[PDB]
Amino acid sequence: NDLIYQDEHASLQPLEGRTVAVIGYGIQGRAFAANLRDSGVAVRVGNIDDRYFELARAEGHRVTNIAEAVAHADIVLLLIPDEAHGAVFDVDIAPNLRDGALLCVAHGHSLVQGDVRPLPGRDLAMLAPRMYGDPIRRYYLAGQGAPAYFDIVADHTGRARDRVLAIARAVGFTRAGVMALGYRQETFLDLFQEQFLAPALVDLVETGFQVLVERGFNPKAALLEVYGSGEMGKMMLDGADIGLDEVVALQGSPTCQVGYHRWRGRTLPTAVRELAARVLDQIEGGDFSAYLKEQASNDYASLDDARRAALKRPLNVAHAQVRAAFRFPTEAAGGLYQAA
Amino acid sequence: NDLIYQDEHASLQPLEGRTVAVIGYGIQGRAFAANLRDSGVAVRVGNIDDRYFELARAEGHRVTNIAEAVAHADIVLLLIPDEAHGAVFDVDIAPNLRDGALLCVAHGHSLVQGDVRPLPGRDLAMLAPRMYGDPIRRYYLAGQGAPAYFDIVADHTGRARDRVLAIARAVGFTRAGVMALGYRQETFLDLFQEQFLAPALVDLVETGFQVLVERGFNPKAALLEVYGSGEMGKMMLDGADIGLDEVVALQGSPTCQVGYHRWRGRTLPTAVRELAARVLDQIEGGDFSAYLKEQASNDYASLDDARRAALKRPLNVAHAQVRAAFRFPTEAAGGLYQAAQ
Ligand SMILES: NC(=O)c1ccc[n+]([C@@H]2O[C@H](COP(=O)([O-])OP(=O)(O)OC[C@H]3O[C@@H](n4cnc5c(N)ncnc54)[C@H](O)[C@@H]3O)[C@@H](O)[C@H]2O)c1
Ligand SMILES: NC(=O)c1ccc[n+]([C@@H]2O[C@H](COP(=O)([O-])OP(=O)(O)OC[C@H]3O[C@@H](n4cnc5c(N)ncnc54)[C@H](O)[C@@H]3O)[C@@H](O)[C@H]2O)c1
Ligand SMILES: CC(C)N(O)[C@@H](O)C(=O)O
Ligand SMILES: CC(C)N(O)[C@@H](O)C(=O)O
Ligand SMILES: [Mg+2]
Ligand SMILES: [Mg+2]
Ligand SMILES: [Mg+2]
Ligand SMILES: [Mg+2]
Repeated sequence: NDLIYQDEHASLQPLEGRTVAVIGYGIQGRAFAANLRDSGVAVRVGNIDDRYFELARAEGHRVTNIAEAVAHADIVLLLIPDEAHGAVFDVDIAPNLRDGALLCVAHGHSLVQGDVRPLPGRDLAMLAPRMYGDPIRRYYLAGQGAPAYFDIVADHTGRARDRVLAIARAVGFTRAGVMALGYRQETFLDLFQEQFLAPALVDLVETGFQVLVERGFNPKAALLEVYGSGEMGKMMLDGADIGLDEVVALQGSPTCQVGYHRWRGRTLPTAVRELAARVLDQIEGGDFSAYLKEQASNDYASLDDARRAALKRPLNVAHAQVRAAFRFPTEAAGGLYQAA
Repeated sequence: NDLIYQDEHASLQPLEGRTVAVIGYGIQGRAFAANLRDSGVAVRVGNIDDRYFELARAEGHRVTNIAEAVAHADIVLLLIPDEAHGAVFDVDIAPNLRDGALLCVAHGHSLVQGDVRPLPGRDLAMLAPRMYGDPIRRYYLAGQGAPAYFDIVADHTGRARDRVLAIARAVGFTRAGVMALGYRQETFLDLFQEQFLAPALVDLVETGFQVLVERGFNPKAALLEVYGSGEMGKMMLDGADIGLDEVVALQGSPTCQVGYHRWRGRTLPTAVRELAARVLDQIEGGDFSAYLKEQASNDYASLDDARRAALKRPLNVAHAQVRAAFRFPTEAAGGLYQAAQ
């Protein structure tokens, strides 16, 4: 039966007179640092010599190299890409982590691969948010939060749990709920969402677009209906709240509801369910782990090629034309990560 | 080449001294009425004797039966279920529509089936929002809007276009963009989104859940990842702005981006593409229209059974357990349709 912490199950008392080193200032790193600072937690950023170092400085943080940040920290949050954990842990973190210090990862992958390991007299934990940085930041400023999974991997102090949930409360995850889940299960779940579900959702959107265009439909209109209007995104996000079938029952015309229920449960052949199983096998069996280590060569050169190639896919060409001709409701993001 | 109207291409001048009758006060009707009123447009609500009649009165509208609303209107917006258009048009609208008055539908279906037809001396148009009511209302209050398609079917007055785009501006669609598209194409596009894409997206999420749970994954965790956390919804909504592949390039860890690009373009067998074509054939060929007419029997008895059955699917059982255990960042939808500006 599930262990789920909300605000009444956590306090910031464990962070009194303690310094948190946020290692990295990327998607997660920047949100953690901003939210920790605004919660009145003593925070510093450890970063290599790149644009993220300069960004952290521009946003008013105390920024040093990783080793110096760790040496002056009671809690260390390793929020850099997972493939870089091994080298940074061995060289920068392990030699500099004080007696009784807590190390946290936001993904179980480095723990699964043994790249991050328990150290004598130190604590090791996972606090893995179920959301990217901008929403974590916007939710936090609105007195809300995103969910997270946590796992106490090594508790040598006997205070690891209090300190992890104090970080979770400070960054706002306990406003949603922080559930106990093994780092191994989090890794496979998380990679499954990225490798099966996200690609398949976009593949299906893209399939809808290309079929409509092949059948002589206005390409701007095709793009808007399949996602460009924000309607399908809105359905899915409202669905997260009240249920996906429920959203259609609440917000769909009777015409829409009859159409939806005609094909609901009938659209996908068994081959999709089998592909999902295949993706899980690759994740659980080390095939993906090997693939990711290869792809991280030449600083993710192959990924840079894939990102640039995707921009010329018909869906993405059609998107650029639609977004040039239709204004989308956005929010000003200027100074979003500056002190509140 | 596409004809797209934004604020600078429309004005409220055509609505000066004119009354709009909003027929229905449902998902679309309530948002149209709220936004029109807030934009300074004289609005009447026409409705049968049901809860929507009472809600419209409670929210401070002038509410009568449909015939009386039409009789006292310059512009009539028929915002009731599409299968009800034919009878309401024949009995309530056609006999009571003033000379030079405009009738608007928000879906091309009744126009395709011949249930709504041009009337001598009157205008007929489609203004079809690409969004449901609550977002249309929320966007409006933020100085934003949702896109729409429009079509001028009949233009006796020679001012049908001016008046339709005036409505579109008052309800906020011109803040996004209002594109010219034929009612027939709008019908087929709209039904395709509802019958292929929406079912397929939820089937995909449900398959994700089923496979994780069947292999011993925590059901709450499985539910949260496939949509319950709001992450996939946020990805698709941010994707609407900057692009779906671009959201991953911007917001995904390198671990995430390498995983995504490994299977992107490779997840679906050819059978999914073929089913999309089949759904489009059923829509274009009259089969769905016949199915919808049959389904609208006993006031949508089958739909009521399907809605209640869907509550008992494992995904929806898991959803209720997750939502009791995790607090979701919602917006107080209470007060949404209260008078503004
Ligand atoms: N729901 C959407 O988001 C959406 C999107 C764009 C287009 N549309 C179109 O807008 C129109 C209205 O759809 P909706 O989703 O708002 O519907 P809805 O189910 O919310 O409509 C309910 C309203 O219709 C009235 N009504 C129901 N049956 C009636 C009957 N037999 N006679 C008279 N009035 C009756 C009710 O009294 C109530 O006012 C349709 O043409 C639909 O295709 C809907
Ligand atoms: N991105 C998300 O939304 C998300 C969600 C939950 C969990 N996570 C986890 O959070 C962690 C950070 O992911 P992210 O998406 O924020 O990453 P990111 O790509 O945004 O990380 C960029 C940051 O990492 C640093 N960095 C990059 N390569 C480095 C190297 N070789 N050595 C040292 N520092 C290096 C950069 O200087 C910068 O500060 C990962 O473990 C990831 O799995 C990410
Ligand atoms: C909410 C749906 C998907 N709308 O786009 C309308 O077309 C409808 O028929 O309900
Ligand atoms: C944004 C994604 C989908 N996150 O959920 C993270 O797990 C990641 O690895 O990026
Ligand atoms: Mg991840
Ligand atoms: Mg994730
Ligand atoms: Mg529709
Ligand atoms: Mg629609």
